[PDB]
Amino acid sequence: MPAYACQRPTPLTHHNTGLSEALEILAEAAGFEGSEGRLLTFCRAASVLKALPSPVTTLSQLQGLPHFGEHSSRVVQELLEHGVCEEVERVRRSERYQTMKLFTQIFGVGVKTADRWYREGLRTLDDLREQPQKLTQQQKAGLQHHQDLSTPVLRSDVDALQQVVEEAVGQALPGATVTLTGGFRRGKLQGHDVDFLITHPKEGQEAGLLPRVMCRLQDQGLILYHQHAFERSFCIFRLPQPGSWKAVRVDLVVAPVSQFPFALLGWTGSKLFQRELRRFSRKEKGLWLNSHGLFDPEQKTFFQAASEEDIFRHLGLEYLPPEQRNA
DNA sequence: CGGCCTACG
DNA sequence: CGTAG
DNA sequence: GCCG
Ligand SMILES: [Mg+2]
Ligand SMILES: [Mg+2]
Ligand code: NA
Repeated sequence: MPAYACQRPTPLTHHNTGLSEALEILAEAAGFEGSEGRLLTFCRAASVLKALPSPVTTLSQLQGLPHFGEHSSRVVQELLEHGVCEEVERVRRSERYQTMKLFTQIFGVGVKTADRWYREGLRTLDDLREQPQKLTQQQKAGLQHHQDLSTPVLRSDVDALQQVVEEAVGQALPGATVTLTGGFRRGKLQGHDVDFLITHPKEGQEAGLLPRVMCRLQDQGLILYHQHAFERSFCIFRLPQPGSWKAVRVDLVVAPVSQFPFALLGWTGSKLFQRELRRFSRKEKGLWLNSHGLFDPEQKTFFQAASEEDIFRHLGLEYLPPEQRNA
């Protein structure tokens, strides 16, 4: 078992679902308390279990696995012995965890805002609605649409959304392309948001594209909310349903074709996979990775990539297709 | 012990 | 501060 | 919380 998630395939479904989930509760809880280090360790330990070829049945099978120390091993031990881990259940039950989870789910509310509200005594969505002067316009939209946004989107819905985006993009810039990214590109059959990456084969033609796309989608009556030069747009779209519609979170991202492989890689995730990949790049290879490029700080040069395959090769990693990036 | 991804709106 | 993966 |  290699130490970094980007060094091993991680499929979407696996053989340690219950164990990985429990560890992820503790990771999430650590994030709500601002302990990013503990969040990372619990996420990494959970991800290691996702990468295993069969179920963990005995505590000895954790020996030599990276990211399993005293704490994570105890959680697994308790689950193997009793079917439940008391620490995990205490977190699940807790008013702090439940409220921080509820508040951070809201589009426009992060951990810092949620925590402040929690400290002020606020506990429910209706608590927030009663004091609307305290809310940003983004948070107001997040709160209005919370119920719809809490329901996952199906792949058939995504395909319908992609067609409407493609029509707008085609008018905004003929020849521009739209690529589905995020969890759906990793093979997810449903998910809580839809991500699209837009480019054009002629370098430079994409400049100024996103406002033109947004204006056109707005004119079509499809945009329930958006933030407004820019290159990422975090939207709430109107998605058709039988006899009605629902609100769906859609992200639109533009990249020049020279950067497309990097943007595709970054936006395809998973979140942990990409953090791990960037950590690997810098710490093991001395190269700096982001969604625009890969920089050698010694030679002061950027690696030209024509594909995700190029990027894995330049980092000395075996290629993983998107459906094995579910770290 | 230091480090934990790296951006844009 | 929020957002993204 | 764990790695190196
Ligand atoms: Mg997504
Ligand atoms: Mg998204
Ligand atoms: Na949020």
